[PDB]
Parts: sequence; C-alpha cells; structure tokens
Amino acid sequence: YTANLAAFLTVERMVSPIESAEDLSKQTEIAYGTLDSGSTKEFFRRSKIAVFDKMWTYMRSAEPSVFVRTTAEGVARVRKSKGKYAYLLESTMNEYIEQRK
Amino acid sequence: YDKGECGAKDSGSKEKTSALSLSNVAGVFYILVGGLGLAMLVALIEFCY
Repeated sequence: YTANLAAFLTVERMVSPIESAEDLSKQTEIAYGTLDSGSTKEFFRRSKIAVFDKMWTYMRSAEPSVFVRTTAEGVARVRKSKGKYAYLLESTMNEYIEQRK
Repeated sequence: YDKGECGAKDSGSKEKTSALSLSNVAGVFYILVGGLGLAMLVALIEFCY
C-alpha cells in the first residue's frame, strides 16, 4: 500500500505540461492545432526551425483534424476537451479570452 | 513515421500511466488460507490430545 501511493505523487510532481512550445510538441495526449487559413497556419508551413517544423509535420498529419474553421470554435474546444487539447493563436486574442468569462 | 498515427514520439515516453491493481493480490492469500486451513488441520488435534 505504501509502495503504490508514492508512484502517483511523483507522476504529477513532474508537473506536465510545463509552459513552452516544445513541451506542447513532445506529448500527444493533449493535442494542439491552429486555424485552417491564416497567418498562423502558414507560419509553420515554411518554418525552417526544428522545433516548429516538428509541430507542422504533426498537425499537417494529425488525425483527427486539430484545425478549426473559425476562432470561436477553437476556444470552445479547449474548454470541452478536459485539458486534452490546446490552441495556438496570436497573443492579443489569447489575452482577451482569458479576461472574459 | 511522419504519417504514422502511433508517432515516433507516441512511444518515446509520451504518457506516464499509473493505477494500482489487484493483479497479484492472490500470492499473499495464496499462502495464508493454506495456513488457516493448516492451523485448522493442526488445531483440531490439540483440543483432543
């Protein structure tokens, strides 16, 4: 009994996911995606950075589709995925939804 | 690999699952009821001798 209790404490003591772009690209439980047509998706397409090209090749072939039609659907999916989904977008719109109910 | 669903990072320590089981609980019981039935196989011979 005392042996099983210490395992779960250490798994969560790992504190995941940490805040970064690569930690989001390293695990696939909590999936992630962007917008279908816009300056956000085209960013990862022609990115010659190893960390970002990895994120592109994931989402370019991530199934089910991690993309969305509009931005209103993207915020609604992060809420109903129980934290198993993340959304990438500009920092401006990201900071206004955090300050709206 | 890239088009693969089970990605090369899906097996690279992706998740840390954990849950206690009763899987091997038997082994311990697997030796005491054999003693509860043995302490009972030797007890009934001391209340008569």
